[PDB]
Amino acid sequence: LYYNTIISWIMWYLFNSFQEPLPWSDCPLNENQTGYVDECARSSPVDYFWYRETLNISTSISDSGSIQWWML
Amino acid sequence: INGFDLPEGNVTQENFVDMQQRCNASDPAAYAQLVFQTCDINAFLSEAVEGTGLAFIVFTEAITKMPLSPLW
Amino acid sequence: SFVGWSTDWSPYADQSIKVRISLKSALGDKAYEWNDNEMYLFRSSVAYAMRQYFLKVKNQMILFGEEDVRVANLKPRISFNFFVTAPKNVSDIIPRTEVEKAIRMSRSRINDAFRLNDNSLEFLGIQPTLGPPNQP
Ligand SMILES: *[C@@H]1O[C@H](CO)[C@@H](O[C@@H]2O[C@H](CO)[C@@H](O)[C@H](O)[C@H]2NC(C)=O)[C@H](O)[C@H]1NC(C)=O
Ligand SMILES: *[C@@H]1O[C@H](CO)[C@@H](O)[C@H](O)[C@H]1NC(C)=O
Ligand SMILES: *[C@@H]1O[C@H](CO)[C@@H](O)[C@H](O)[C@H]1NC(C)=O
Ligand SMILES: *[C@@H]1O[C@H](CO)[C@@H](O)[C@H](O)[C@H]1NC(C)=O
Ligand SMILES: *[C@@H]1O[C@H](CO)[C@@H](O)[C@H](O)[C@H]1NC(C)=O
Repeated sequence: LYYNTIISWIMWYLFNSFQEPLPWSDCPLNENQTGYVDECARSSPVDYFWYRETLNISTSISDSGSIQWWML
Repeated sequence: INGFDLPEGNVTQENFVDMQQRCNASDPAAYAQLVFQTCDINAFLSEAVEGTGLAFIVFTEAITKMPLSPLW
Repeated sequence: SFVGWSTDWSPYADQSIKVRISLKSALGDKAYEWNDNEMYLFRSSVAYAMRQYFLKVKNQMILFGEEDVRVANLKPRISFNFFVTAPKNVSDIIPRTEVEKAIRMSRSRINDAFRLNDNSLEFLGIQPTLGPPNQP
């Protein structure tokens, strides 16, 4: 059940290739285009592709959001 | 080299511990507000390599530093 | 009152801009050496940038020269302060906010004259801002 969910995360990283500025290589900017996003500046830009742009993870197991259509 | 204005070709990994003692013997007041990071290997070779944190955070960070990085 | 004095205060050192130059980071084993002919080219590039700012923004023509850029505190790391003065009025210092706007207008032109890349030619207090990414 969960072993075929790890393969769906591997397929999401295979679809996100075929581009030379790789999506996990740089931070996005703010609303006001002056600096990077606040949790991409403290952590790594690779952590702001797995936790916020792929998973969109929350702060606990006790609150869950929605179905997150791109991982569906 | 920015707090005491030295040229760049004098301070390197071979004599970093030699010259930081020379800076507190010269200016003991201007050396107090400077910060020095404490880092050494076996602290970077032992980190959070938790589940789903090696193929996505460790490998995808190292691929972006190879040439022809969309191929790898 | 306060009895005694400080040897750090100056009557010009609040309109000065600190410049830091890292030659061996940008080029490395192939970088020129910074003699006083390079300081002459730096003072002419700043005087050129002040001429372009007053012409295109303030609509005035002012003949700034290299003798109107006053350099103090030259170090080996390659760092100094500078401030800009009106062409023959020695008492007229251009404010720091107008020199920052003039350097931002012509920063790409000063970098190309020395082969530096905005991390090897730092104007302390002036930061690069723009550049939104995208294309897909
Ligand atoms: C040189 O610049 C100074 C300002 O730094 C000028 O002094 C001003 O003079 C006018 C009238 O003479 C006064 O109303 C201002 O208050 C003065 N400014 C200051 C800051 O005191 C001076 O006139 C300039 N000299 C020349 C020849 O242009
Ligand atoms: C950033 O820009 C947006 C415009 O989309 C504006 O609503 C917001 O107030 C700005 N934030 C700051 C801190 O100025
Ligand atoms: C997940 O992303 C959506 C938009 O893509 C956003 O509205 C939502 O707040 C995100 N969830 C969390 C927990 O940040
Ligand atoms: C840097 O300068 C110091 C003092 O002049 C000198 O002792 C040292 O050898 C220099 N470092 C070099 C040349 O790598
Ligand atoms: C300078 O700092 C070091 C520790 O970083 C200390 O051992 C040394 O005694 C200090 N020197 C002076 C003159 O305070």
